Amino acid sequence: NDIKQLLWNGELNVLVSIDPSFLMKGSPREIAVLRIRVPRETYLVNYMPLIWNKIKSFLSFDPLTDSEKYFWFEHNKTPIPWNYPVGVLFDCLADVLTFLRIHLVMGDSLPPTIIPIAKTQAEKFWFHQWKQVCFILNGSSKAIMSLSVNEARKFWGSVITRNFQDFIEISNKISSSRPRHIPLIIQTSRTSGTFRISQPTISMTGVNPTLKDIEGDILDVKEDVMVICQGIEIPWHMLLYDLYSKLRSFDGFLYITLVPI
Amino acid sequence: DSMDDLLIRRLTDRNDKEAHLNELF
Amino acid sequence: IQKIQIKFQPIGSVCKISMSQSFAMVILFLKRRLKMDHVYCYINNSFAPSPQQNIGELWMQFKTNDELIVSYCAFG
Repeated sequence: NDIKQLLWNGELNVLVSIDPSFLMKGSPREIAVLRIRVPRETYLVNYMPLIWNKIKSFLSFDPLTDSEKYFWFEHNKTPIPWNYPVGVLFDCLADVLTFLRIHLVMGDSLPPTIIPIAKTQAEKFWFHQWKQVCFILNGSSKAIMSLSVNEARKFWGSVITRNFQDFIEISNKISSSRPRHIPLIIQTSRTSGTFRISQPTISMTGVNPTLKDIEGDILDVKEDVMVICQGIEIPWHMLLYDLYSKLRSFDGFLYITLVPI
Repeated sequence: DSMDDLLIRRLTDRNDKEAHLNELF
Repeated sequence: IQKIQIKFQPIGSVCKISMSQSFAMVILFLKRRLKMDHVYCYINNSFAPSPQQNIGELWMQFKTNDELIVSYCAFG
């Protein structure tokens, strides 16, 4: 379990900047800026509690009943979806310092296609990702619907408590040595250029394609490039099945990010 | 066997490059 | 615009939608017919797709005989 262990350890430096609208005129500097170590395999929203705890004593409003506003993360004045692994959002945007800069924002109009944060069950969404992944792999979602309620719960809990053993045990109960399809998502940079993303249908029954073999579906996302998966370069002669079974994210999907060579 | 070694090595670098200056965070 | 067949299967009716649209739009399309909000959609009654997923793509992936079966109700 060497590779996966390395993926579970993936961690980024995150600079969280709290908009002034959240705080009271005069509050100190330290409250407005959080510095944290966030895993690649998790959701930003899983660290919101940590942000509330640090800025609650300076809120410029009563969060219990004052009014209804929406909260969401932003990168360079651009809404960021929290429903993607942190590592995936990173690859998507990327002495030399490597860090992710996030800005907390509030508003009345919730940005289009953005799911609100603090009406947002991260655990439910996540569980469904794995449901979908199970169906794509087996043609049915029975393997995950067979987990006891406890396992499903121990499963999400491993992400929060960061328990590798539990995650590996449950996530394993959802895999195939002979998948019908590959749960694959392809994206481009949100930073430079235009942004596109796709979920091509890639049958596996009786085949063993390499990225090259399916470059047709890969290059389609944006109509020589480099294939980035889990923050690293991937050889085009690599087997799709091995790449999936080894580098898939904590939500069950394999993500490929294309970057200009 | 060998592709795994390349995977294991690139990720190991990744973690280290991404952990650099983690003292500031 | 290639349009494909969606099958709205109540749990507890066949319409053509453009492949270019998102699942969120399909949900909204349904809510506008039922005039509700307490409506959850699931492909083949197994999982709820992310609202941002492309219907055309969901279709190519999970279509049952040309029809993309979308179940709906008011855990899984």
